[PDB]
Amino acid sequence: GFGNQGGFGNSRGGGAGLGNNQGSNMGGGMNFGAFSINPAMMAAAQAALQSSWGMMGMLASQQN
Amino acid sequence: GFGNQGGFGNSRGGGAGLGNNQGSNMGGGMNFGAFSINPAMMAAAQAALQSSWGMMGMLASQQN
Amino acid sequence: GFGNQGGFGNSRGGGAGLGNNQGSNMGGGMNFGAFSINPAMMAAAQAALQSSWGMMGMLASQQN
Amino acid sequence: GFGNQGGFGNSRGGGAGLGNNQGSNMGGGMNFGAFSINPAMMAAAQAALQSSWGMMGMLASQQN
Amino acid sequence: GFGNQGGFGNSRGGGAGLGNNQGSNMGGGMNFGAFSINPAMMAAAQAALQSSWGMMGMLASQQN
Amino acid sequence: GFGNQGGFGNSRGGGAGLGNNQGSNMGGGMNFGAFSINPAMMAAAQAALQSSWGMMGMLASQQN
Amino acid sequence: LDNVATYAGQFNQDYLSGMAANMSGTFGGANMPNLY
Amino acid sequence: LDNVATYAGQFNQDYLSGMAANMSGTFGGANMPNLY
Amino acid sequence: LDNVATYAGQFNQDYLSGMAANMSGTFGGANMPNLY
Amino acid sequence: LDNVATYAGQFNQDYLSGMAANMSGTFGGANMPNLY
Amino acid sequence: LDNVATYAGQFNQDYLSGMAANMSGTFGGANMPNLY
Amino acid sequence: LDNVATYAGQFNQDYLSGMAANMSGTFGGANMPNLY
Repeated sequence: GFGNQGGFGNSRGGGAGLGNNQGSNMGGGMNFGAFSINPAMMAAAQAALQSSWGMMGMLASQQN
Repeated sequence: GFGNQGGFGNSRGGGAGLGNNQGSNMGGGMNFGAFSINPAMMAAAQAALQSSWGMMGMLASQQN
Repeated sequence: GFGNQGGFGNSRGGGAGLGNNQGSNMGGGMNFGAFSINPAMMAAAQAALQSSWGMMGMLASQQN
Repeated sequence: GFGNQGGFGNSRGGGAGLGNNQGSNMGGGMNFGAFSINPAMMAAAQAALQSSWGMMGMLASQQN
Repeated sequence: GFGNQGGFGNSRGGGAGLGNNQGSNMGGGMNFGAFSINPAMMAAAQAALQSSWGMMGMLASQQN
Repeated sequence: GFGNQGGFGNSRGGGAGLGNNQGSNMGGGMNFGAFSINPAMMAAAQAALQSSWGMMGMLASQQN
Repeated sequence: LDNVATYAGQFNQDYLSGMAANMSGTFGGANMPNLY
Repeated sequence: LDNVATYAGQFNQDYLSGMAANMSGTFGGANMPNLY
Repeated sequence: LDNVATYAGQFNQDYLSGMAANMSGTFGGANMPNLY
Repeated sequence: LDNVATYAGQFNQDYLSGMAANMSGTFGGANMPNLY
Repeated sequence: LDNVATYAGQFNQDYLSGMAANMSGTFGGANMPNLY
Repeated sequence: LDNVATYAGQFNQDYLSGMAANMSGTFGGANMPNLY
C-alpha cells in the first residue's frame, strides 16, 4: 500500500534541534513523491516572489 | 491499505526538541505522497509571497 | 482498510518536547497521503503570504 | 474497516511533553489520509496569511 | 508500494542544528521524485523573482 | 517502488549546521529525479530575475 | 454587464441501484487578500 | 460586457450500479494578492 | 467585449459499473500579485 | 473584442467499468507579478 | 480583434476498462514580470 | 487582427484498457520581463 511504517525507530518530517544547541535552528529539508506537479524555489535573497498558475492532470492509479 | 502502523517505536510528523537544547528550535521537515499536486517554496528572504490558482484532476484508485 | 494501528508503541502526530529541554520547542514535521491536492509553503521570512483557489477532482475508491 | 485500534500501547494524536521539560513545548506534527483535498502551509514568519476557495469532489467508496 | 519506511534509524526531511552550534543555522537541502514538473531556482541575490505558468500532464500509474 | 528507506542512518533533505559553527550557515544543495522538467539558475548577483512559461508532457509509468 | 453562470440540464436515471452524484457549483470573482 | 460561463447538458445514465460524478464549476477572475 | 467560456455537451453513460468523472472548469484572468 | 474559449463536445461512454476523466479548463491572460 | 481558442470535439470510448485522460487548456498572453 | 489558436478533432478510442493522454494547450504572446 501507501505510506506505512514498520521496523524500529524510523521517522518522517522531523523537528529541529536534535543535536546540541547554543544558537538558532529553523526549519529543515524536503522530500517529494512520484507522479506530481511541484515548481520549486530555494532562495537567500533580500526580497523574494513566487507566482504560479494553470495546472491540470489525471493523477490516478489502477490495480484491479 | 493506506497509512497504517505496526512494528516497534515508529513515528510520523514529529515534534521539535528531541535532543539537548539551550537555544531555539522551530518547525521541521516535510514528506509528501504519490499522485498529488503540490507547488512548493523554501525561502530565507526578508519578504516572501506565494500565489497559486486553477488546479484540476481525477485523483482516484480502483482495486476491484 | 484505512489508517488502523497494531503492534507495540507506534505513534501518529506527536507532541513537542520528547527530549531534554532548557529552551524553546515549537511545532513539528508533516506527512501527507496519496491521491491528494496540497500546494505547500515552508518559509523563514519577515513577512509571508499564501493564496490558492479553484480546485476540483473525483477523489474516489471502488473495491467491489 | 476504517480507523480501528488493536494490539498493545498504540497511539493517535498525542499530547505535548512526554519527555523531561524545563522550558516550553507547543503543538506537534500532522498526519493525513488518502483521497483528500488539503492545501497546506508551514511558516515561521512575522506575519502569515492563508486564503483558499472553491473545492468540489465526489469523495466516495463502494464495497458491495 | 510508495514512500514506506523500515530498518533502523532512517530519516526524511530533517530539522536544522544536528551538530554543535554557536551561530545561525537556517533551512536545508531538497530531494525530488520521478515523473514530475518542477522548475527550480537557487539564488544568493539582493533581489530575486520567480514566475511560472501553464503546466499540463497525465501523471499516472497502472499496475493491473 | 518509489522513494522508500531502509538500512542504518540514511538521510534525505538535511538541515544546516551539522559541523562546528561560530559564523553563518544558510541553505544547502539540491538533487532531482528522472523524467522531469526543471529549468535552473544558480546566481551570486546584486539583482536576479527568473521567468518561465508553457510546459507540457505525459509524465507516466506502466508496470502491468 | 458582468456575468458568471452554470447551466446543467436533464438527468435520466431510472432503476438506479449504484451510486450517483449530480453536482453544479458557481463561484464569483474579484477576490483580494491583502498583507500589509 | 465581460462574461465567464460553463454550459453542461444532458446526462443519460439508466440502470447505474457503479460510481459516477457529474461536476460543473465556474470561477471569476481579476483577483489580486498584495504584499507591501 | 471580453469573454472566457467553457462549453461541454451530452454524456451518454447507461449501465455504468466502473468510475467516471465529467468535469468542467472556467477561470478568469488579469490577476496581479505585487511585492513592494 | 478579446476572446479566450474552450469548446468540448459529446462523450459516448456506455457500459464503463474502468476509469475515465473528461476535463475542460479555460484560463485568462494579462497577469503581472511586480517586484520593486 | 485579438483571439486565443482551443476547439476539441467528440470522444467515442464505450466499454472502457483502462485509464483515459481527455484534457483541454487555454491560456491568455501579454504577461509582464518586472524587477526594478 | 491578431490570432493564436489550437484545433484538435475526433478521438476514437473504444475498449481502452491501457493509458491515453489527449492534450491541447494554447499560450498567448508579447510577454516582457524587465530588469532595470
